[PDB]
Amino acid sequence: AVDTAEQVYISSLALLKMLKHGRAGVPMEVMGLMLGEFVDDYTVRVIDVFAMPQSGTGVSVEAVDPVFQAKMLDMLKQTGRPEMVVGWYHSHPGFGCWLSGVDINTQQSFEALSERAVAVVVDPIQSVKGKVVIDAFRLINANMMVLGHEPRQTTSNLGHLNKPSIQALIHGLNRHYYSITINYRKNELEQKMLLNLHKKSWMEGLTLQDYSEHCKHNESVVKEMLELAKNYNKAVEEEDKMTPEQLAIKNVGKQDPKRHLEEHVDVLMTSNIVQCLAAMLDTVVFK
Amino acid sequence: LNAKVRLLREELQLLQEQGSYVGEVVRAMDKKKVLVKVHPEGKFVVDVDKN
Amino acid sequence: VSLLSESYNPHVRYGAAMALGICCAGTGNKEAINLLEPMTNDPVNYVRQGALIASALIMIQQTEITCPKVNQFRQLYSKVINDKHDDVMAKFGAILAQGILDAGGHNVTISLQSRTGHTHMPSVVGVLVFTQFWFWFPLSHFLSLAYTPTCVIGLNKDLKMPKVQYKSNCKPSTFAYPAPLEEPNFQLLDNPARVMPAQLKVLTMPETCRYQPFKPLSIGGIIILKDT
Repeated sequence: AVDTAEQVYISSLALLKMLKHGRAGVPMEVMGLMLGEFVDDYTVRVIDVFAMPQSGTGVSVEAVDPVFQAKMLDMLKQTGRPEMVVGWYHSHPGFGCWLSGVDINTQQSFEALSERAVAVVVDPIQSVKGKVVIDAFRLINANMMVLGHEPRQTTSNLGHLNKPSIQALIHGLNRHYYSITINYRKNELEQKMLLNLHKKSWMEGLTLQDYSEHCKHNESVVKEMLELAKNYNKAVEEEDKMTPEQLAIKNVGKQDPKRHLEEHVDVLMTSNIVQCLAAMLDTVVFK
Repeated sequence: LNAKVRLLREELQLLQEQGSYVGEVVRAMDKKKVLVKVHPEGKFVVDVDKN
Repeated sequence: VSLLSESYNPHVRYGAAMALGICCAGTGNKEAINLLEPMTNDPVNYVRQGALIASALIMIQQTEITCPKVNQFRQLYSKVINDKHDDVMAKFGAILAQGILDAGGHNVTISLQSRTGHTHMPSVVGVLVFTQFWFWFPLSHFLSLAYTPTCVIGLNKDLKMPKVQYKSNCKPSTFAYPAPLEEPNFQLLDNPARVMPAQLKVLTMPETCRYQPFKPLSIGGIIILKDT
């Protein structure tokens, strides 16, 4: 009879499949059912996710014949892990990452089966390379406002570690439901696998590109560096006596010396010393 | 460097706020009122700020 | 730690504030409090709570003499706790600050040290488990093991209760009580009386009674009296 300091675990494959299926149906809302378990009364783990055939309108997306869902959850018992359907997710492209009027409609139906039912909202438009926008919502009773929804016996899910947004606070947020804090659990088998999918084998490490293209590239960079330094001379020698507070206001046009020099220093040095070092490695390793 | 990265995070926060309509002043009036005109629409008798 | 309190991430700012609050705790310090003045002015709420807690942990039992910022911060606690529009996680620090400030009727000061610089163990364990109220409320309820009563007492024939009254000739405001809202040179401090380690070194044994304290009194503890 208490909603404690809850937490949701999501696996790596679940998030990757989540974002791929959200992007694959970019202009409308795609659907999905989550696979997981209730590890304890405190936290809920999602270990897998899967998608179904749908039928989408301009503003709505419905399911199809659910013999797919029953037979799929029957067949997934046979290979490996026989979990349950702990929640459902959809997508909200370009929207406020919030539960809408009809989104909250089926949340009652999903909550009527099991109490610990979690909705997940992902968005592939506002998500960028370094951070995917994600949220998990739990429907609260709209009949009980006078009491407390979660006692907050500690300070985990609060202004701690996350802040409520503005657009979520418009369409609902702490009204009619609430949010829960997501953390990612990583097992060692996938932990020491995920950090190595960018490298190459030894032919990439020991390979001189070519010397003709390297000479022509250095010739081109030095050739443009000539005119760039010639512009830099006039840029330094003018330096009109009037405080950069406006010299940064006459710089906002097409003017470019003092700024492209050190970039050319970097691309010259980090492409020459690497090639010379690799040439030495190739000429005395093999012998 | 720490001021720069904190300014970048607060800039990501503050960039969600609204803009500001430019205009030209026709003439000042009494009791700290000016007559401005926006570009597509007509004129407005607006007030001034303390600063 | 001063620049570390200005990091991009507010968890490190909370940690820097709490490190200031548990390191120079029990000794009112000018510069540590000076670093905590702008700490309670920032959009992040839990670092405001930690700043209030760490500031209340370092102004214990010091009444407006060694550090003159006590009254302003004591008004600040009531200002935050009486405000109708603030973060509830922030006012956690405001309600707990009044508890840790006037702890035990202004009779117990938390101190990780002891009589001679030997490390005192229940205080250190209590502060380390006090750092876990971010994860459980009763787990960091442990603070009574971090509280030691700072008094000088001692009884002659095991339980023979004596009468020693003298206090040094310093003005009666450094050692004064907070005198809640609800010029003699010397003062009187009866046989149970509090003494804090800010002017612990100034007091003298009375020269009117025949009993003498044996041990050269510079300690908050237990004495014997030889009634000559």
